[PDB]
Amino acid sequence: AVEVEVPGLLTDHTVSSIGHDFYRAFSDKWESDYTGNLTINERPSARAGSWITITVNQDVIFQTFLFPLKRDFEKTVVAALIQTEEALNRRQINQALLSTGDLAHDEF
Repeated sequence: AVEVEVPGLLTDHTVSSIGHDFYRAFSDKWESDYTGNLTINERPSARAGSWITITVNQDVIFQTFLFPLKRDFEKTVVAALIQTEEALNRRQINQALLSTGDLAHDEF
């Protein structure tokens, strides 16, 4: 490896009783092979909870719905970590993993 967590721009652009905690819960388990230039946005919608939308620099790559009465929040946080890199895995990480250390965990 010989690498350090130097880059990053995770901002608490979140204003919901669940979406404010998604910021902290995501960043507590966040890890990445790319430059890590991502931020977390939410839209509060009292019909159901919050929309969560993660953006890399200025571009959306993953988004999902959070619910405050349900217990999926932890699972939805952990799943957003994988789904954030799965957007970038065919954009740019594809050349890095092909050049040295192809995948062997979950192809399809």
